[PDB]
Amino acid sequence: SAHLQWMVVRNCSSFLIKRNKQTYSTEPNNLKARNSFRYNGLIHRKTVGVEPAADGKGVVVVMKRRSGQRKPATSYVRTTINKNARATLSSIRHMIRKNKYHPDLRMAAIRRASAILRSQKPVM
Amino acid sequence: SGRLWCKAIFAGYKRGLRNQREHTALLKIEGVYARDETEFYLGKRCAYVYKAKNNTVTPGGKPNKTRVIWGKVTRAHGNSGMVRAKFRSNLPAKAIGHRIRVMLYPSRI
Amino acid sequence: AALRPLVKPKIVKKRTKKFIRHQSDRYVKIKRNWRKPRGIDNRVRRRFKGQILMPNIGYGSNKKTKHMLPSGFRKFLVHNVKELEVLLMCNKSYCAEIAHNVSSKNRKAIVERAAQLAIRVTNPNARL
Amino acid sequence: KNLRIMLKLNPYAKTMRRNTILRQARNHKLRVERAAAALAAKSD
Amino acid sequence: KGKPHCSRNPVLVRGIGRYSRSAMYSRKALYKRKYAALATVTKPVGGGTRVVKLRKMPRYYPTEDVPRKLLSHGKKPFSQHVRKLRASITPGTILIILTGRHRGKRVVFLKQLSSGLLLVTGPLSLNRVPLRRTHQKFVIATSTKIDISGVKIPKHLTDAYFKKKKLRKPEKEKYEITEQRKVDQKAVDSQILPKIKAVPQLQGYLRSVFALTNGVYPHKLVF
Amino acid sequence: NFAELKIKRLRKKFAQKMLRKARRKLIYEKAKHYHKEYRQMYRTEIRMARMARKAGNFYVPAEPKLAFVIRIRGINGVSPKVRKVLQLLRLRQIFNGTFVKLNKASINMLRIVEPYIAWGYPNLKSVNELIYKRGYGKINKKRIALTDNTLIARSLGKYNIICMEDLIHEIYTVGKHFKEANNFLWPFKLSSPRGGMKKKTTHFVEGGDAGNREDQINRLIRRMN
RNA sequence: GGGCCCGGGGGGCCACGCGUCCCCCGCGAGCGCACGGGGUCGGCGGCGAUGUCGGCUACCCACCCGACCCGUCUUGAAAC
RNA sequence: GCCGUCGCUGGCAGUCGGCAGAGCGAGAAAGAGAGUGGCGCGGACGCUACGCCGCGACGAGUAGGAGGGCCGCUGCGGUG
Ligand SMILES: [Mg+2]
Ligand SMILES: [Mg+2]
Ligand SMILES: [Mg+2]
Ligand SMILES: [Mg+2]
Ligand SMILES: [Mg+2]
Ligand SMILES: [Mg+2]
Ligand SMILES: [Mg+2]
Ligand SMILES: [Mg+2]
Ligand SMILES: [Mg+2]
Ligand SMILES: [Mg+2]
Ligand SMILES: [Mg+2]
Repeated sequence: SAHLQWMVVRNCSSFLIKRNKQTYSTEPNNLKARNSFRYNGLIHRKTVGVEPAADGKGVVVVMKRRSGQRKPATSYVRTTINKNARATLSSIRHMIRKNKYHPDLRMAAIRRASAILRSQKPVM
Repeated sequence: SGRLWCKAIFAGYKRGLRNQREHTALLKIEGVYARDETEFYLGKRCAYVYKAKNNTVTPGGKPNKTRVIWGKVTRAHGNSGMVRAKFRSNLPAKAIGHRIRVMLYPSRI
Repeated sequence: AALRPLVKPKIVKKRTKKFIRHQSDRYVKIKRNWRKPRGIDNRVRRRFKGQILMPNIGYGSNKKTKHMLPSGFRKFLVHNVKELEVLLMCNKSYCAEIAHNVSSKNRKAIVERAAQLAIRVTNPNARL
Repeated sequence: KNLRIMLKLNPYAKTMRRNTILRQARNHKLRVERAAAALAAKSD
Repeated sequence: KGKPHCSRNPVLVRGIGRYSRSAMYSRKALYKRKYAALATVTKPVGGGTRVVKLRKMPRYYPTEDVPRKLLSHGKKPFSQHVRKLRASITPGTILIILTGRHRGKRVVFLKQLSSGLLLVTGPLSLNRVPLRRTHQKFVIATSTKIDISGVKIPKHLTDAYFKKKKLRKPEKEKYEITEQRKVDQKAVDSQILPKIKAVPQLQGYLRSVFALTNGVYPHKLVF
Repeated sequence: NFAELKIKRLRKKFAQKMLRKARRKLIYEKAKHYHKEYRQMYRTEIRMARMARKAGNFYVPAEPKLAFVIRIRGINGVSPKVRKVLQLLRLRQIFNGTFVKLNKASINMLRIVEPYIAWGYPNLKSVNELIYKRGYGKINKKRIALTDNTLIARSLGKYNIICMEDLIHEIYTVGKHFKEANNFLWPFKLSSPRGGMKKKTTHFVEGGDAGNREDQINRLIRRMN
């Protein structure tokens, strides 16, 4: 279970960074890079991940499908959204709220998508 | 033109006999030799004005060597017209026995 | 024109002088690193007036501004670009410091990436 | 020292104070009226 | 709906009315005054029409945001503060200016503006101080007064009139006395000045400058 | 349907507002009654003395029932008996204040700590200003400023003490529940006397400060409260 | 004096529906001001590119107050 | 005001959202109970629970005991 798996990795993980009085987690599907039970991208049945597209255009939204929990190859569904800034967030907002897919990650996903999009603008 | 400040002397710091509280200065003001004549001065501005080597900006003027530490009179001290003053920085000990300016503002009359 | 923190409160230090070890001014063999005096007659230990001061938890810094840099950020050492992307979502409160032992070739990539992500770098102009 | 704080604790303080203010102003007037009568009587 | 009526409870002191609850109840006649129990705009388009959203969602969200503040009371903006004035500063009073380039010059008080700053005049022909604003804490009010009760000061002389106009530098930019200011100076001066000359030697007093000299101590002398 | 539930919510809120409104009138009228009571007590003693004097006799007023005790000595070098009695009075710190209801048991305790305390008989104004400026309740073993009447009502309401005026009335008149209302109050933390002291190391009658100074405690209380 | 300051024949009340039997004789609406659960201004001014602005601490120097050399045994150490 | 300790063996799993309805600080036990008859698609942060938050009191120390060190040194297994 998620709680059992958190108790094994909360302080022992190859993704754990403890430095400068700060703690970070570098695993995928962690929307804040935060060593937290809520934001851990590995232990929950459902997780939300936002990443920049392989080309610097748009974001890739990752959702964990329900069935294949023990099958890493088919576990994650990737969707590339390369619309305008407001449209991208609206898609992400709906993919979470309407589906009730981790509604508590809604703003974390939306804040991460804005940060990735803002990064892809020309550097001044 | 003419002088617009009262002549005060930086007598010393606030102290007992063997403890010195540098954040408060004791000011002797000319002509104020009773505790009841200090009421006019309470809350008035004080200015330790001095000169240095390197030029510094001057408000409303061009750079020169004048410098000032500002302060204000906070309360009377003793029975003989001394007042306690507090400055934005503690006064240097080299200023003891030297002029401190006491302004006529903030005016309460 | 540098990146600013989310907030910039006033930093208050109860003390700014370092605590120098007792008698570290009298010998070269005594370094200035603090050591709790423990002699029976030690006048520093007994807190005599006008003597060297000992550290104690009372000097502790405000939890809200502790470890905060003068710019208002908090530093986080990074050794490569991958370590830099953790600060993506805390870029208004934590800046990046590139470790000393990162070659000049690798600094440019880190410094460039941090500019894209709006992460502040404390030593961007080093090893140029 | 804070009127509205006192009323949250003792609402009757407001009545007491109003009576005092009115009683003291009323009492002050009489002393003035009684003084003027004597002064005019002395003038006579 | 009825017209507003002035408060029937005259203020005894701050926060306390003259009349009690039951006294006010009768005064208000409450015995007989008993009582018992868009976001979208549709438009045509050359689909035919669209439901337009008045306000659009943010297109960018910062990584972090600050929380709201707890609510307080009594912290009004400056424009709503109540303006105070020393009882010694009455219109026509002669004030000594303590700061600025005009420090030590004796001027004539005209009125207090809505921001609490004082309006004074030299007059310009006696000490070269024009219609100018000054702060009451930075003047000494003397006991010498003139009766300007019959002087009409223009109503357009407000805080906004005297507010500095920003000058942009890319060399410098020089303040220029507007023609309206000169006209206003003569309008006010032409009334105050004859009243100054009625008092003997008063005009010479306003030309002189205040200073502290040997043995003169402010706490000892009446102004 | 939600309209029916909302009405139930509004009606419940209305009931609480009315219960609050009626409780305000209770404490408002309680204060009005104590004011009359205090006036009658003050006027009664004067009337009693006047009639004794008229008849050529002496009216001896009742020995005071209430005392305010102040600790005026530090904590260094206190004998074991004094140290225990000062903790029982709850004067564990210098310039701490407490009310004590007087009787043979307590007057003899005050004699033991005589060199360490200044005490006397407080008047009504002293009880007022003490409890208003420096009144803290002992609620759940914590020191809570008495900034709300609900604080008093929750703890002492079972004894019908539900407002500051009831608390002042219980203390001043030494009511039947003085013990509970008084122990509820935290020891008053008073400031150093503004104007100094005469000599803390000798009795009041000797020109010092220690011991019983009777009503002269009020002059001290003004300078410390 | 006390009896909600008993009963009969100018000034303040945290009195103010009524059907009644009778001791005695459960929701009105709003609006506004604030001594009201810890500060705000919906207030301003001056200066700024080659000599000036900021830099606690740090380097040197000066001054005022404080200040005897540590470890140790010891009732007691700056200890002749 | 700030730091830490101790205490409340205190509060927070309720982020229960358009399969929605925002409360449980309040003087005084126990239900924001269940029923049967008489346009918009929106709503900050949080929660490394070994975490986060609140409130109150307190803080000298040799010999000595204990706790915590994202204090420091060298080598081994894992990991980066
Ligand atoms: Mg010893
Ligand atoms: Mg002693
Ligand atoms: Mg005094
Ligand atoms: Mg003795
Ligand atoms: Mg010396
Ligand atoms: Mg020496
Ligand atoms: Mg030895
Ligand atoms: Mg020996
Ligand atoms: Mg020794
Ligand atoms: Mg010797
Ligand atoms: Mg200790």
